[PDB]
Amino acid sequence: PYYAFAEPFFIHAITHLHVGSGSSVEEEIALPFQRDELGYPTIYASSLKGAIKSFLLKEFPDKRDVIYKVLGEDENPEEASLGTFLDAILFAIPSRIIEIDSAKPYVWVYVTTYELLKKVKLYLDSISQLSNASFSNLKNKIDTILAKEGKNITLDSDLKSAILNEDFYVELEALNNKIPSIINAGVPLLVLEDSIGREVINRSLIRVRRIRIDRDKKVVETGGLWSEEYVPMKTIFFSVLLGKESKESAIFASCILRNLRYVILGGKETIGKGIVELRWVKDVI
Amino acid sequence: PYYAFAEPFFIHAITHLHVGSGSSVEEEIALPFQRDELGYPTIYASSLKGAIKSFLLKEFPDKRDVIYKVLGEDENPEEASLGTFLDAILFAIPSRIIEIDSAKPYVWVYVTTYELLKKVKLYLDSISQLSNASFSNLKNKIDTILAKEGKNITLDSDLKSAILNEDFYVELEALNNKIPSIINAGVPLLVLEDSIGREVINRSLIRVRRIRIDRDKKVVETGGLWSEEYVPMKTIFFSVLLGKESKESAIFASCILRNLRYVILGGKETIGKGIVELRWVKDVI
Amino acid sequence: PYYAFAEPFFIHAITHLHVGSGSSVEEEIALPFQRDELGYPTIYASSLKGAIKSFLLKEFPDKRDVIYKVLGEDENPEEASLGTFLDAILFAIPSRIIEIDSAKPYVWVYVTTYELLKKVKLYLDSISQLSNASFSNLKNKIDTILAKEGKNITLDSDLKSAILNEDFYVELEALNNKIPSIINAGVPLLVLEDSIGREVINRSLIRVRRIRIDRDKKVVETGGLWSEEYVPMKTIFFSVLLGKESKESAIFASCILRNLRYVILGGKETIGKGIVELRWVKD
Amino acid sequence: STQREYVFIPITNSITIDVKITIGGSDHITNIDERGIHNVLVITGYAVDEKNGRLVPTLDPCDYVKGILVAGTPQQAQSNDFLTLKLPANKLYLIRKKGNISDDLKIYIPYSSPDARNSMKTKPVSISDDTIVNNIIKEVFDKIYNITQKEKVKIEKVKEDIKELFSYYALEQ
Amino acid sequence: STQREYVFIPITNSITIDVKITIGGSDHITNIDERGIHNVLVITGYAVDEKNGRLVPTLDPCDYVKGILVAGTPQQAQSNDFLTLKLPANKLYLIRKKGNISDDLKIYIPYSSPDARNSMKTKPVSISDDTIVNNIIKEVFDKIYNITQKEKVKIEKVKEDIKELFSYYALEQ
Amino acid sequence: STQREYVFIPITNSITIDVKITIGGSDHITNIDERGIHNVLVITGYAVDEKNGRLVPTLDPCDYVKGILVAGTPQQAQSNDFLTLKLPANKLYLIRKKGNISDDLKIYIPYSSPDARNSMKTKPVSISDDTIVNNIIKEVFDKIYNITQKEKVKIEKVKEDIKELFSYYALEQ
Amino acid sequence: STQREYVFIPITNSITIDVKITIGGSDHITNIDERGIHNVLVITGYAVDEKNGRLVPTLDPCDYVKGILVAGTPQQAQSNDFLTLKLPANKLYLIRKKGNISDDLKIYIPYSSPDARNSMKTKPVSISDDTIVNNIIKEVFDKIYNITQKEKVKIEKVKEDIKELFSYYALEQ
Amino acid sequence: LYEEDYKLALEAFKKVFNALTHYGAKQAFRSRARDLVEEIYNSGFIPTFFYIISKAELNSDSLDSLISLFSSDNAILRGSDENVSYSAYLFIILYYLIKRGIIEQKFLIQALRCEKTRLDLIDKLYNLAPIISAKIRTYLLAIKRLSEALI
Repeated sequence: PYYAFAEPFFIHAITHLHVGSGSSVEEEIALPFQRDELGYPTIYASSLKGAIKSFLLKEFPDKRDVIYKVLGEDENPEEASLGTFLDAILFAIPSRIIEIDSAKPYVWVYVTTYELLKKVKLYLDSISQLSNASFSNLKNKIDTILAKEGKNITLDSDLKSAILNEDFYVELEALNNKIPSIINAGVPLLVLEDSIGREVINRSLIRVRRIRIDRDKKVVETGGLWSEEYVPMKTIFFSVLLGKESKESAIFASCILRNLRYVILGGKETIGKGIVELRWVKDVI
Repeated sequence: PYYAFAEPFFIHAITHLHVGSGSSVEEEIALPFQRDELGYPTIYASSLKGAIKSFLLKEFPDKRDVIYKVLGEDENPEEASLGTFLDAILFAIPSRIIEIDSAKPYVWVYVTTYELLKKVKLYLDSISQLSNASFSNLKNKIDTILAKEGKNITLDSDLKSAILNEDFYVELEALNNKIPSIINAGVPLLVLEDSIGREVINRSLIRVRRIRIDRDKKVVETGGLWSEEYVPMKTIFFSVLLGKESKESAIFASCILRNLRYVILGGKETIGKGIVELRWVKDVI
Repeated sequence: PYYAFAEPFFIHAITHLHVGSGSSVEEEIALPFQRDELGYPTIYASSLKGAIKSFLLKEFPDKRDVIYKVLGEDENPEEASLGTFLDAILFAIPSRIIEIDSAKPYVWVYVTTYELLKKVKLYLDSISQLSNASFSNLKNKIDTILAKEGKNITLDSDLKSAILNEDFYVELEALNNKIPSIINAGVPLLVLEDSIGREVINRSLIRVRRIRIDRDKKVVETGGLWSEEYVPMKTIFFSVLLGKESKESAIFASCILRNLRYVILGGKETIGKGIVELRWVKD
Repeated sequence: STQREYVFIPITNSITIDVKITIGGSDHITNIDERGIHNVLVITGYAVDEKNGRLVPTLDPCDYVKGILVAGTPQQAQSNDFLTLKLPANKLYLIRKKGNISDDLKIYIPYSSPDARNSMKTKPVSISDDTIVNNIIKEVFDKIYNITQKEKVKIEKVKEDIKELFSYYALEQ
Repeated sequence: STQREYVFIPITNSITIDVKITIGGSDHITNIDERGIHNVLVITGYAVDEKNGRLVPTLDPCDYVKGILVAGTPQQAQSNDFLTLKLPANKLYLIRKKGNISDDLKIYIPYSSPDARNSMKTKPVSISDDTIVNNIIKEVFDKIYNITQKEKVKIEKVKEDIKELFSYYALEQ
Repeated sequence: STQREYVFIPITNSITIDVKITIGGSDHITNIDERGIHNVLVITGYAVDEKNGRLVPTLDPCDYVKGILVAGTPQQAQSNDFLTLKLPANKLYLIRKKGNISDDLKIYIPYSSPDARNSMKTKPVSISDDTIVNNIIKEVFDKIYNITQKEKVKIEKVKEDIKELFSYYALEQ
Repeated sequence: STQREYVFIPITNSITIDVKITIGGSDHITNIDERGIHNVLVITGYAVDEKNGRLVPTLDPCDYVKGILVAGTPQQAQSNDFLTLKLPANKLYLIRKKGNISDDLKIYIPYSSPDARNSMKTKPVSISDDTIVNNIIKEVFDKIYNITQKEKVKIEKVKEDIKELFSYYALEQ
Repeated sequence: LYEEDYKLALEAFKKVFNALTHYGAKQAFRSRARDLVEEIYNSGFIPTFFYIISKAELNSDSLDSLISLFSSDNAILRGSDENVSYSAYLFIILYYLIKRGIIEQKFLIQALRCEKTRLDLIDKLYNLAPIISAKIRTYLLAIKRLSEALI
């Protein structure tokens, strides 16, 4: 196998999360979110790797060599890194719901689309060949959902209709009499047609005006006003951590990745953004 | 037959890929993608060959002599390689779409231009003579598409109007609504005129600001900031693998080239760039 | 007799080409192309003949004696070859065009200078009214074009202005009203002033860096970095094959040269850098 | 177990009488699904011997024979003249891999012996003479896939793909 | 005259008593010429039945058996379990060629019928465990090539070369 | 159904009486597409008599006969002297190619037994004196060309290309 | 044959006599080559013991001991309290590799049974207190590598790499 | 073709390094240098120009605290945040535009003097945007590399 270990994980936003794209002047917002190729939020694996590596380097100040061997040196790289992060795909975004046709009161709900699922399936198909690992449970869950393309569906309920993010009516169907869903949060997961899902997911992001106040006259500074975009808390991204055969790769996959639960992604880490929970697919599915 | 076997294949990007340009050209991007003679992104077959060979020397550790024969010895060469790689032509790039009057909308579509199709037809016609391999299907389909040269067309689907990559309104003609998929995917193929196609394709590329951060003080290290160009997921390149009669070429064309499905191209693979899938044309037509 | 008949042909690049010359220039490239006297990319006749002879020996192994007679013999080379190739001279190179005008969309264009066309006319005048094959129309076209030397001329177009290779503004002007195209690829030709034309051309060439990676730790080996220079795809060269009267020269021209579209020129063929389509000026 | 049998497609006079059970049940590896044929099997290292057309085992990787994989049996009594074997159905060398493969399969192959009297000089020959194409669509492609003329007025597709795909190396001896 | 026979090289013992003509003539195509084992033969689509080591025809081009060609004839207590084949000697798949060869040939390869009541899953086997390398040198490379242990001084080199040159696929069934 | 009777193109005035049916099939290979003539068949190793002009040949390959290839069935009392033969339509020396051909044709060639008296001496016949080419347009460039004088207004184009391109060989006897 | 014993490097004192001699193996695997130490072994899933410290086998992959591998054998017919094992040397967790090794080794590990009385809770320990690193120089590094002070003048170049190259998990109990 | 642009930068620039002092909107200029360039060709010239003039303080202060550069000396351009440190950049681009005859002074000087002709000044820049973008490229990369090295 090309890779020794292949660890898919879910990234769960504890607080809100902000990984910046860097600003342009065709922008509409001063600090936008890293975007997919098809226009969904994403976490570039450069951000993932840098954040997680910074975390590990001070959380495990004794496995330093194992981290530098799997996640690459910092001072004088005389060798590639055996570890590989894939780009975090948006798996599901929390969405407000006003559920007609249900006495089961949900305030929010998880929303995903078929395109995001296709992307997760591509990740799983590729890393299935390039490694000894297999994810037949996850792969078959994803496949049985994807078989239902063309119609909006719900997984952990029987809503039959809803109003998402205050504007978008949907008419759902039930998946094969309660197909057990990937995540476990007692809240339904809806899989929308990507046309609708695009707008729903756009309405699910958080835009926030911030300002800057002069330090001695309690009035706004000139230019100190801007907007800013977050991905909500309770948002789920799907990534994979791939490693190439080595001694240090085994110590990494067996000692370090078993003590990684909470890490700090993104920026704005003083507004309390970017606390996040990594949940490994192997021990949660 | 100058060539014993002719293996045209597609290169479906699985993640975003980054094959870097070698050039003293001062560009805007610090690390641009490789460009063909029309400024479109391409993969120099130097890079194809190096990567595919480095992969094969590991996937098949027993057949290293067959590989060293078809792709050349490494450190002390006595002979010319028997296999040739053609440069990878861009064939289709994904672009976000907004449609006006559909039945079930799309959110992204495949974009190709007529110049790329002409380069592909050049490859096919050139290789139909240096081999016994007559690709009637590809050639006739691409000829029917090239008949409509100079008019944006949707190959199969019925769109008639679109907004590609959030900026470019385009009118569209059905080819005839009577032509199969060039590749059996679920997304329509837009063959654009070349002037608008250039802009659309440049919009589909992914420029990415990246930084380096002082581990001590979580602030950008001086100098640690650069931009970096990627090609999106689901991008399709086109290339051909060609070999001469060797009896190491019959093996290569029958054992090695039937177990290549996923390879890592380009660089930036520690951050997930490069995973790609090969789709041998003889199969996918 | 003694070069009775001749065959001029176009060398159309199907892939990039790299006919190498060692490190034979003072540029920053380490593996440059074969250069003309004017620093333009050329294909020596030695290379062209050697490649074509090798290809023909492979793909016509029964005609080995005819091919030996026309192009030479390995041993017993005491029998002069009755066929010869001239140096292939750059006739037109594709260039990226950002056009401002004409309402017609173009993204690449063919580009020449007047030095190139001068050498092409030199090759062409030295054949027609001397040999007997008659294709005077091409020579008349090249003379009509050479009339306007000293100003960026567009050919078969309505452009009037363009950015060439993302870096050069040029102001064009049609020739008289209209003229048959010298190439048959339906793309405009531009003949440029010999000074801006060569900047455009030397920006149309592909100059890549290349790397040898340490096979285990996936890094570049020390000093495993160099540069190469490819003539771009769709480039056109021009050469002539001159035949001395003989019988097996007729066999050459009949059985062989009438089934030569594609051959492999130059080197770096595993990169795919040699495929070429030969178009004879006989259609 | 699933029991398939390999028939091959030379222009020669051998395909006429090979098999009895075209399907029997509902089993077939090679399929024809509006994209032409699928899961064509290639057997490298062998060559067709038109004189009693079968696969003569040479040791030439450059030699190969292509053909159809169908569920059946040799004449209900033969395989005293065939080479039979059962593989995990992934060790195969299939062309246009589209559909299903049951992860285990046993194949009967028309087979002959080397019989070292002549040098086994093999020469490539591809399908031409499209009336041979016609009566081979008649011979095997009617009976084995009786969807023939039933899902395609585009017969021409599965007509041209034969000349496109079914190459082989005969012995010409 | 030109009548060779191929002897597989596993890390099991179906090794010595397979032939009794060591040379018969004075030549061997696979000739140890004091600069490596040259003209080794590679057969594709075949694996060794390690129990009673013999080549079994699979249909996997990824399955190959490597061994040497020697001048001889098999043992004359045998010869219904060998593929007596006559080849134009370019059809061979030789590796590490040193000279050119007889330009026509007659080869006897140790055969074994597929045993089609089972699935033929195959595994690659290298050659290590030098306790096999020793009695490889002895049981074949001294008998067939008396030149060894008699003239050579880099017996260690040809040891390393069979260790890094002879690999094969075994049925393991 | 279609078959083409090669009709030589000399400046010599014997093309007057050699054809009865003008159309034959529905396809015409030798084209007049406002850029020149097309697919004019050249005949190597042949010549033409200057008395009773037909393709009485040499065998020397430096001698060639240009001529039109167009469908015809001459007189039903000849073609036993206008040589009947069948071609795979890929062995044809065709200058000014612009299409793909049926890979199958029937060619009838004016040709008879050369002589038994004199040795055949050769000379290349060229064209001049535009009135000759005008007579060429008169003779069969309407008799069988049902296209001339209606759309191809570039009559001078055909004039010049015929008068300058068509060189052939003859005996001058 | 060659044998090495995994002599560890703690900050405590159990490393005076962990050997018989500096003799017995092929050579010292762990080298000291004027850049610092090279080829340090790292035993995972083991913890140094409070007193008479040896390798207690926990099952925690986050526990490790870093030690030097030297050519020798332990304490005159001991090793009822050692782990002895032959290893292909591609299974050795070696940090700071510089050269290459025997590709086969006999390794002695000072080892105890876990003593399942107290909860094996271990603590990460680092080599500090230069009055300990000088002790480790004199008592073991000087002896086993007299190359110290008989090759160089810079022993501080390894007094630092002792700080940065040997951390370990002690049982703390 | 472009070999005096490197000479033009010295007496066009004239100061965007030293008298841009306080290192905030002095060093920030490099963001102009890199980003705008990638902005000017990925997104176009006119979007970047609209952005630049947005940050302009075009009253007379950021209309003469720059047209004074045509004539006299180094202009310490403190002012405020990058609006005078931004109108020097408008000056840079227009200086290239005047010294290379893409637009003349008699129009430019007249275009920035009525607020009736600013609009068609920009409307004319819009038509010259392809040519302008092509031509300034090296002249801009010049000061971008100047910034990398010196600024």
